[PDB]
Amino acid sequence: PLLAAPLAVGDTIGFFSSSAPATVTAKNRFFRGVEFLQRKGFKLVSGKLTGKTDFYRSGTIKERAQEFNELVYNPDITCIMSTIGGDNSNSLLPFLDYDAIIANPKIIIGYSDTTALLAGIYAKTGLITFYGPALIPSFGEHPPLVDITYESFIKILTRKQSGIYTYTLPEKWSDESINWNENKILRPKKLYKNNCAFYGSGKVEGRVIGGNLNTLTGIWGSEWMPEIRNGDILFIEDSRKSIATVERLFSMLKLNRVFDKVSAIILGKHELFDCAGSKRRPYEVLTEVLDGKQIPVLDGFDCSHTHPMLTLPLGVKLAIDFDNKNISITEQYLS
Amino acid sequence: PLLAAPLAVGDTIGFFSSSAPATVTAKNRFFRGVEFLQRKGFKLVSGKLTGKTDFYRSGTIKERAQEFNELVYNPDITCIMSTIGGDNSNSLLPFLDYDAIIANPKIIIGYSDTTALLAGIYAKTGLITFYGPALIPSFGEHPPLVDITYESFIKILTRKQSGIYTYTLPEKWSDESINWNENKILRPKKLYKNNCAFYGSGKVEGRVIGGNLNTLTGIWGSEWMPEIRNGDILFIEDSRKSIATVERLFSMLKLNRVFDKVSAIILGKHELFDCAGSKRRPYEVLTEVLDGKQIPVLDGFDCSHTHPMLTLPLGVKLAIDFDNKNISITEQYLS
Ligand SMILES: Nc1ncnc2c1ncn2[C@@H]1O[C@H](COS(=O)(=O)NC(=O)[C@@H](N)CCC(=O)O)[C@@H](O)[C@H]1O
Ligand SMILES: Nc1ncnc2c1ncn2[C@@H]1O[C@H](COS(=O)(=O)NC(=O)[C@@H](N)CCC(=O)O)[C@@H](O)[C@H]1O
Repeated sequence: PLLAAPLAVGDTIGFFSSSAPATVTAKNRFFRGVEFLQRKGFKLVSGKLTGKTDFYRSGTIKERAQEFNELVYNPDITCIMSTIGGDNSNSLLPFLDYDAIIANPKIIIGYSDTTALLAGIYAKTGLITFYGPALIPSFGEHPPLVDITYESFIKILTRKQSGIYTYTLPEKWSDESINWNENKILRPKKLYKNNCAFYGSGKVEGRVIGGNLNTLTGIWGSEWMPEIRNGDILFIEDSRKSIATVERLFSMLKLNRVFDKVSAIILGKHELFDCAGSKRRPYEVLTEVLDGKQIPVLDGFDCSHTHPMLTLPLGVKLAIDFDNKNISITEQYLS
Repeated sequence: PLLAAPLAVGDTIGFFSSSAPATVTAKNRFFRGVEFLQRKGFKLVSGKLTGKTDFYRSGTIKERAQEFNELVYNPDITCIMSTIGGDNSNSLLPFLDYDAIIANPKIIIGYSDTTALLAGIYAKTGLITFYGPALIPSFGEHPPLVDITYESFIKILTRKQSGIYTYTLPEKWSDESINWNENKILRPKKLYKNNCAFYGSGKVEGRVIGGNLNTLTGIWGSEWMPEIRNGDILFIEDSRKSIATVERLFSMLKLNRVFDKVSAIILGKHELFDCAGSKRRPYEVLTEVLDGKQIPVLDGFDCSHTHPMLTLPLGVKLAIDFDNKNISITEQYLS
């Protein structure tokens, strides 16, 4: 695969708004995120649509593609980071400068709607992109959880590429929709013990593919959707969905023969899942959809909309040890 | 194509709940729909999940598939009608008895989420199915709008298959979210003049394909999504969506090269579209996404979630005369 240069303390991070104009609509949280990374020693380059609004989005399709492309053209930038997701990143895909991405590989990082770009860029270029922090939701998070997010971010992107990397498990996590865009917290978030579960036995090693599942529907069937292959590990997460929507998306995967191919599934923790009073969890819904197909599942990986968030390279081999309850990166993902 | 026998007054209609359990949650409107069709002279057979609830759905995936299949097996049933949509019809697709459908073709009719079934059945069998009335939302509607819906339903399904059929445009329509499941009415719905627009010139004739666009994402890429071919007329409608979602869905189509194949697009009236203050309509968003592609568009066809609703056969040729501002069925769609 195509690999970007690793991150280092003091590097320049460029940010872009490929969908929701949250540098305006969540300006306080944005400023907190900016200050957080600056105090860590990073230099920041603001994308050209920072501070702009086109109602539900940061700008036109072409304006947003231009914003992203301009960061790719900047030789000083090591990391290109999403400000926030939304709904509309998939629009940009016909207009991204893929040749420039290949010529100037950089760390591309974000999550949620930005999945369209992460997956699309990988499909077109083979570049290993990252499911991880977006500036506003991830680094604008109040302490204590932001520190754990940062620890993963800096560890994954700066570590020496020697031997496997085994993930730490966050001690506590939260998904509460509070403390969003103000100077002070209203009150501390509920801190849940980590209830991540490893359903299965032995070790499964394979290329990880996926991201935000709802977002994948916007690129599905196109040349920008990476082909899922035999032996892949499917990584999927969703946010604030009804159980009805979760069944729909799982069945979509079933119909597409995804569950005939993959050797394991990683479910990211689902932020504020709405069970409609059924008290069922997404894993139970997946089990029904699977219809007896035995696939080992890591249920509740901390790489999703919940806090804290781990950083995950997409398109490289992972090993999930279901016996020892851990997950590792086993393939080089940066230069 | 595989063609069902035409409907006749006095025939038996079977109904099924492939997703939301609205025979329970909208019981008053359900009873109104039942009484409406019975008064017209139709006999009704209730699917086995009528009156059942599994929280967000009528029952398990397999039970819902069985409910539908049992109606196919009933020799007295000439029309199989959805009670209502939801989110979860796509789950049923691996379990529908397609061979039984081929062996005894019937009129299959519904809309919204039921698109998954209409499209899936067409993909597997070539049966001409119908985008049209569901028992609860369509026939549980209060007069006067229900009468116009019924007029189309009965005309399309009972008429002699000789010569083209040209649609009659409803004089007035509504999308107002009142008088749903209430026993009585305080006032009639606000009525709007029909603002259907024909953007283009000349005449376009091609096979119509599509349905509820959001629902199509649940079957996309699979063997149950009928292939869109050169010359097709794309029919798409959505309900209660944000402009953000609408851009995402239009861009999905663009990425899939759909706009390189279609001869025209029909946009169904979008029930309670949320423009996010932009004052933009779906057509304007489509125009941006198209990026200069000169595809003629029928904007605001009355075959969607708005009232009244016309009945449309899927998978047969239509002719849209953009100069004379009309739309016709030009291919035999019942035996
Ligand atoms: N006013 C508010 N109050 C408190 N939390 C808020 C918020 N606005 C955004 N958030 C939180 O910010 C996180 C990231 O938002 S985000 O990136 O735009 N999300 C997305 O793109 C995905 N929701 C799109 C995919 C989908 O679900 O269909 C989400 O986890 C979301 O919970
Ligand atoms: N409580 C309520 N008050 C007033 N109206 C209500 C209602 N519950 C349902 N409705 C109306 O019923 C109509 C049909 O509903 S329905 O078939 O389940 N819809 C669907 O399946 C599609 N919404 C799913 C596709 C999608 O948009 O993602 C929709 O037009 C909807 O407006």
